Amino acid sequence: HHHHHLVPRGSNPPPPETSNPNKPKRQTNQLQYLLRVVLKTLWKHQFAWPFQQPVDAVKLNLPDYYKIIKTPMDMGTIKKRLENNYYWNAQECIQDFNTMFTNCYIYNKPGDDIVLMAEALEKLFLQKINELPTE
Ligand SMILES: COc1ccc(Br)cc1S(=O)(=O)Nc1cc2c(cc1O)NC(=O)C(C)(C)O2
Repeated sequence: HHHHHLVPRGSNPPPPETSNPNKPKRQTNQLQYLLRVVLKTLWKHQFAWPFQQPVDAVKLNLPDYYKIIKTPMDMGTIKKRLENNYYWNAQECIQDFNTMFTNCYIYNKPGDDIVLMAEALEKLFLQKINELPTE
């Protein structure tokens, strides 16, 4: 038999939403800080690049990635959500960052370059979180 299962192919899943008209949203001091300070400082960091977009498992030849990671998250998505005022409070945005970092620690092994990157970005994240406005 001449069906060799070379098709259909893999794909990336649809990315997380960055808009949702029926989701409750607010602008708050803490969320403005999360954009202007937290996100924009991490974004410009030389370790940000693996985290600036939804994981392209096809390009990166990581065919197990979405088998293991069922709650993907990335800073491109977070940036767009903040630009679009998607969040109700700071907790929802912080949880997105925590998901991103946790995914990295699940998927990879301690000492991998990508884990060293996430650790540095997380350290910076936590330092900036400690100066969140308390008004
Ligand atoms: C061999 O690919 C590497 C090696 C080191 C680094 Br740093 C980055 C790459 S890659 O970007 O070409 N592939 C790659 C990217 C990864 C990961 C593993 C990779 O091989 N692990 C991850 O958690 C995500 C998806 C965020 O980033």
